[PDB]
Amino acid sequence: APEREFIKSLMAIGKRLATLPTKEQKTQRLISELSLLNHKLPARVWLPTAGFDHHVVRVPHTQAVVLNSKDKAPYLIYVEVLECENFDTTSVPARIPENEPWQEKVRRIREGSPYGHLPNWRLLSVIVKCGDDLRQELLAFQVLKQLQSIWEQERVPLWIKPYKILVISADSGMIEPVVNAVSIHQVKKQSQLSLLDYFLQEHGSYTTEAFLSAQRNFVQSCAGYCLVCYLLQVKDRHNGNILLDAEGHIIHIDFGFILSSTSAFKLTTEFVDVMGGLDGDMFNYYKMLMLQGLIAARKHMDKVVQIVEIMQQGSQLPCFHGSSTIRNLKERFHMSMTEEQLQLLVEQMVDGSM
Ligand SMILES: COc1ccc(NC(=O)N2CCN(c3nc(N)nc4c3cnn4C)[C@@H](C)C2)c(C)c1
Repeated sequence: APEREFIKSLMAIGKRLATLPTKEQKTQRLISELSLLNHKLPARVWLPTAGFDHHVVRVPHTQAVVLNSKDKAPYLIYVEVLECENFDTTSVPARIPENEPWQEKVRRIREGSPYGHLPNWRLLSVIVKCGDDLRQELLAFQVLKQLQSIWEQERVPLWIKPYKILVISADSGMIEPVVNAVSIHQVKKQSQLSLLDYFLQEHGSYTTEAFLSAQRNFVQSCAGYCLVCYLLQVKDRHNGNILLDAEGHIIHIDFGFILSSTSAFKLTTEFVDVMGGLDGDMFNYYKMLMLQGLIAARKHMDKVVQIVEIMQQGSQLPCFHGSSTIRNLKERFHMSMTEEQLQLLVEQMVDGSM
C-alpha cells in the first residue's frame, strides 16, 4: 500500500514524539521529521480526511504544532495537496524546488509554497493521534450527527459541531480540527480575563448585537453539549477539552471516555455569568433548550440507539460492558416520565451540574 506511505510515516512521527518528555523537544523533532518527509513528496499518496481526489505535494514544517495532553503526543499539521480528476489515473505532479484565522493561514502558506500558484492547490489540516483508540470518538461523532438532525427536524436551535474522526488502527487515527477555535484554558491563559470579560472585550458590551448573538451561541452550545454529556455519559470534562470559537459557541472534544468506560459536565459560575446569572433571562432560556432538546431526543431515540448498536456489535470496545450499556442509555431518555417530571429532571440535572 504505497498510497498509505504518507499515513504510516505520519503515525511513526507521532509514536516518536510520545518518547520525548517536553513540548519543546516534541516540536523540534516534529519539524525535523516533517522536513525529512518533504524529501519523499510529491507522491501517489492521499490523506483520507479529504472529500476529493488529490496527491499530497508538501507539508510546511514551520506551521505544524504539537498539542497539549497528559500522556500521548497529539500534533496538528497542515498538508498541501494538488487536486486531481482521478487518484489512480492522473500522473503524480513534478516536484517544484524550494528557495489565527483560516483565510490568513491559507494565504500565508500559499504565498510561501512553491505549489501555491497552481489552480488545483488546496490546503487540508489534520490532528494526528497515535496511541489512543478513536472508536470511542467515532461513535460520539455519529451520535452527534444524529442528535444535530433530531434537533434540526423538531425546530430546536441547539448547536453542536461534530468533527470528522478517521480510525486508522486500534491505537491510532486522525481528527479534523475545529478551525476558528481555541481551548477555554488558552483563552483564560492568554486574556487573563473571565469568560464574561473575554466576551465583553472581544465581541462588545451587554446591549450590543455582537455580545447578545455570541451569548446566544454560548447558551445554545452549552445546552446542546449538556444533553450530549448526559446521554453519552461523557467523562474527562475540563477547560482543556472544551473549545470556544470566534462566534461564541463552545465545542466539547475528546469523547474517549463515554458510556460504561467526578469529571462530568460542570456548569461553572463563570459559565453562568456569561448567561447573566441564575436569576436571568438567558439562563431561563438555557433550561428551556435542555427540556426542548430532551423531548426531541425521546421521540427519535431508536434513530440514536440504532447508531450505538451498529458500532458495538462488531467490536470488543471498553465502553461496552455488555447489554447494560444500551439498557442504561435507554433509561437516560426516561420514556416512562411525564413532561412535568422531565422539567424536574432538567432542574435536578442543572443543580447537579452546578
Ligand atoms: C490542562 O492543560 C491543558 C491545556 C490545554 C489542553 N487542550 C488544548 O490545548 N487543545 C487545543 C488543540 N485541540 C483541538 N483543537 C482544535 N482546534 N480542534 C480540535 C482539538 C481536538 N479535537 N478537535 C476537533 C485539543 C488538543 C484541545 C489540554 C488537553 C490540557
